[PDB]
Amino acid sequence: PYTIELIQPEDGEAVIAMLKTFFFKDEPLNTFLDLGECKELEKYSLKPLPDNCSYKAVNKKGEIIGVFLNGLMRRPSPDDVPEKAADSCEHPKFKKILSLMDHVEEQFNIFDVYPDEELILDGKILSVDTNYRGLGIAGRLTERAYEYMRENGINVYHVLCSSHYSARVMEKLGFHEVFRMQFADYKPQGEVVFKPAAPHVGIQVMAKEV
Ligand SMILES: CC(C)(COP(=O)(O)OP(=O)(O)OC[C@H]1O[C@@H](n2cnc3c(N)ncnc32)[C@H](O)[C@@H]1OP(=O)(O)O)[C@@H](O)C(=O)NCCC(=O)NCCS
Ligand SMILES: CC(=O)NCCc1ccccc1
Ligand SMILES: CC(=O)NCCc1ccccc1
Repeated sequence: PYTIELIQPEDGEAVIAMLKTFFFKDEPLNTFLDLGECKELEKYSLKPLPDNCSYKAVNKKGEIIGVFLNGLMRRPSPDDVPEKAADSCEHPKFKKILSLMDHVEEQFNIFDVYPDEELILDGKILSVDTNYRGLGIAGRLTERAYEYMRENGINVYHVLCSSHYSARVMEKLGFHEVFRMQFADYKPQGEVVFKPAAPHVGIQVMAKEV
């Protein structure tokens, strides 16, 4: 038995504690790099919370057993000055992840796919406690966001997935691929950076129109 609830500002520490236990250790890129202590990822994860559209799954004892942290994303302004997230990161391992994210954004802009949309929901951090996996919690977290989208006239939910394994979960939930890149083809300075196990394959950006 569990609830799905809006994450409140006072939940920040508990959210970080849960992420440090699971996501920091078990998301494929993080574990491949052996991310370790990473205050930059803590900072990254707390950022979307004040957008008031991030959800926690909470067990019968009041413990957080899953989160989906989402933020609003806006179409770049006509006078936009694009910035690389990796530039302001001092943690070398997390910088590799941010650099990959920057590369994806350089190759693919979700707003090109949906010219009429000004605001899109961005699913940033998805994590479920191991002992509660395979129960559909990811789906119920995702579904709660549909409520927010309806309430705010948002049509598109965009989720960058770091493995084919998690992309498949999003497919089950009704998302489709909009961009992909194999790890074997990601060679920003001429050489492969990420070489996780073969089944991960690469990143897939997933989208659903709700
Ligand atoms: C991705 C993740 C959030 C999925 O959460 P979830 O609530 O377990 O999702 P689901 O219940 O839909 O299970 C997904 C699949 O995991 C598999 N699974 C089944 N039991 C499982 C278990 N005990 N443990 C792990 N995986 C299990 C199944 O293939 C299942 O699919 P199916 O139920 O449709 O057959 C979770 O695996 C996770 O936290 N992974 C590590 C962090 C990560 O990679 N996050 C996503 C980054 S994009
Ligand atoms: C939806 C989701 O959880 N994407 C994960 C991207 C990612 C972010 C930070 C470190 C590693 C990987
Ligand atoms: C079009 C398709 O077959 N996509 C799934 C395989 C895949 C390819 C690249 C990165 C991640 C995953």
